[PDB]
Amino acid sequence: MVAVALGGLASGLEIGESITFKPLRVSSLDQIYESIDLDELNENGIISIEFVRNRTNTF
Amino acid sequence: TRPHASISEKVFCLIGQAEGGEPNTVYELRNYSQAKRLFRSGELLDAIELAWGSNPNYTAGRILAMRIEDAKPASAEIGGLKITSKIYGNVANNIQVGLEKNTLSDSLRLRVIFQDDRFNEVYDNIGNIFTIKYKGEEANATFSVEHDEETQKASRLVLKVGDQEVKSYDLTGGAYDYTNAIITDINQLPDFEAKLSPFGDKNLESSKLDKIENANIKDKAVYVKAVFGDLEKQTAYNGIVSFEQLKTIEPFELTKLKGGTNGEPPATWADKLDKFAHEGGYYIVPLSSKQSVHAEVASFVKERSDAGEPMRAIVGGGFNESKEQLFGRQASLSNPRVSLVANSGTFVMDDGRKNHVPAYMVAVALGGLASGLEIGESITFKPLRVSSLDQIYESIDLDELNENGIISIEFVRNRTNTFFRIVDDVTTFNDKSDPVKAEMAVGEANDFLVSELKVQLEDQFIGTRTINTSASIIKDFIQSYLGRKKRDNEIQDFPAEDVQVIVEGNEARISMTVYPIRSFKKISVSLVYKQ
Amino acid sequence: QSYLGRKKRDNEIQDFPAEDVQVIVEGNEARISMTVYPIRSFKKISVSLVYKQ
Amino acid sequence: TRPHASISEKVFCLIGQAEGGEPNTVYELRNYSQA
Amino acid sequence: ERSDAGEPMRAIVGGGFNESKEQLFGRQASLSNPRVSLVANSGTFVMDDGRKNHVPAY
Repeated sequence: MVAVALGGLASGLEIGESITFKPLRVSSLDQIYESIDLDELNENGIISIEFVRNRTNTF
Repeated sequence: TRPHASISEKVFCLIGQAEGGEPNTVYELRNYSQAKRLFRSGELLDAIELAWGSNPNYTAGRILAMRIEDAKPASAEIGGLKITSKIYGNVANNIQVGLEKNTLSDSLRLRVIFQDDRFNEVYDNIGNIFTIKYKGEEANATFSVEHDEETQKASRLVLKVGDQEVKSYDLTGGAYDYTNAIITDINQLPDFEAKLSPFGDKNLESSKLDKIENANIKDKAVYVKAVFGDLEKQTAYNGIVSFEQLKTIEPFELTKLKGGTNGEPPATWADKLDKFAHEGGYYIVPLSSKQSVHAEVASFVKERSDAGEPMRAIVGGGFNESKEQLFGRQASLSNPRVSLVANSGTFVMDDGRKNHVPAYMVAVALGGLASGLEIGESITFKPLRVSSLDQIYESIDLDELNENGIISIEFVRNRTNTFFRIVDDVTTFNDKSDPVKAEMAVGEANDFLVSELKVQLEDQFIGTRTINTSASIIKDFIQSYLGRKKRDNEIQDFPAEDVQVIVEGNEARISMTVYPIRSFKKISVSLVYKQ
Repeated sequence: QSYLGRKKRDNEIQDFPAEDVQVIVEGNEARISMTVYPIRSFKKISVSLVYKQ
Repeated sequence: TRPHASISEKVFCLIGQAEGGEPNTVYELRNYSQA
Repeated sequence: ERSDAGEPMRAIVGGGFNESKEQLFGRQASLSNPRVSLVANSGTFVMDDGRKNHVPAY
């Protein structure tokens, strides 16, 4: 269903506009992965999601 | 009378031996009434109120706390019910629960007792959902309720005059999901009547009715009971205790719950301390004592910062630990993002009791103060509001501690007043040549500024619109950002002309200079008398 | 070349060689080869912040 | 996290006793971090 | 019927004299549709008649 959400986002983007760094609007992610883990996933061609807590906001 | 009247961005973390509430789960705190509701006793309850009572002016913001224990709830299996306490720990054993029968109403009665809270409640008229009565002139009339023997859910309610069924209410599912439809339809029959129980809108799901057969109606208003569903209705969202049905429910004597446990002291902290890895706290102080805690916390903080999450820890060694011990702890703790507090003392507290306070709890107080300061504002010379300090140290001793990177507290008796002020915010990192590492406030400002610059660069450029975003544009964006920060006085000054960007392919390598806010620390006066 | 010019005007492509399109036709068949430069995305930045004074 | 953010025409020659890098090969320099 | 016909209307009702909760619940169950408000209490009105009226919940 996260892949469903990603497909709903990508279909809404402009043609040729990337989902790269776009917001996902997921509530909480059962995430094991940190920076090196994200590198391992992405280098293998596996899309990964990163939680970012900004100074005053979360996305 | 339902409508009535009755009568800081730097989030801070605490972890240690709390003696109340479910452990292994992070709690977000805003007021100590919430703390007493959950953390009944132990060092965490003191630590929270100390953080919010840290300073006359400053205070900690929302606190993230976890009880680190292997506690479990007291529980009992008796009658047809399994009884579990909501409280976690040894205290849960004091809870006593018992079922009785109210003979006047042919219904169950429940009582729960917990003397520590002075909590004592009775629940009454349990069961007795609705009555059925009959008025036809035939000799007799009866009803029956039957279950599905596998799920024990009610499947039919049947009304029988004499030997034969007049009508049956199919409770497996449909128009009769709720009992009120059954009441209305029984009332629709000319020869039958039904009336809801006067004791509240019981209004139970009809699948939770109980097995009854051949109850004679003509001379009696006979109650359908449905005791377990009424128990759930009256107690599911209430009380200290919860119930689960294994069997038949029957009265049992008032019984203590058993098995309430706190668990052993934990041998390791990583698998529980790592739960803070996304809670968003900046400062953390462990209430526990052992050096293994300091090592694991330092490793955790270092991993988080290497993962891009800024964190810093404040620590303090025991009671009256001389300089020789403190130096060994410092040598075992010399990485940055850990601050060592030398002193221990006493806190006047709202408990009335004068607490005897270890240096760990002094470090708690210092973390509560620092989280309340402005971003980049130093704890240097700020009041601590400690009552009395078990202090060996004088001026040269303070120099020895501070030069070693060990935070020290000095008692100062002014001409007419007394206060305790902390001399400096030096971190445990020894080498003073780089104040980002040596000094905590500079590091905090660096972490926040860097994180903001990271985010703004992400939004502006790692949106990946084009490679044509040449180096000069990146230079302009940098200079505008530093200009804004100078306008905000978040930085003292930056070279306008000495920012350079080189871009090749998808990569831009950037170098910049910033002048940090230069603090002013020392004064010496040579007073001379003449004439 | 007119099609690629239109697409450059629409910014659907970054650029194409104007002079390096070739066509060979024989009978009913035309074999065509062309080059197009895709939109080059920009992905990484590294900052070396230095404090002084 | 591979895509991420982390934190004059008169060309001039120098030759002499440097104490680093492979010798006997010319290097073209642009910034002293490279040096 | 009026509201289904597009005309907004609401009624206010109140049961008798000193009707206990058991009676009122039965009246409520017989009157549970919206646009009807049930008043529980009855009392007395000082009035310009001079007579103290004994006042039903109606």
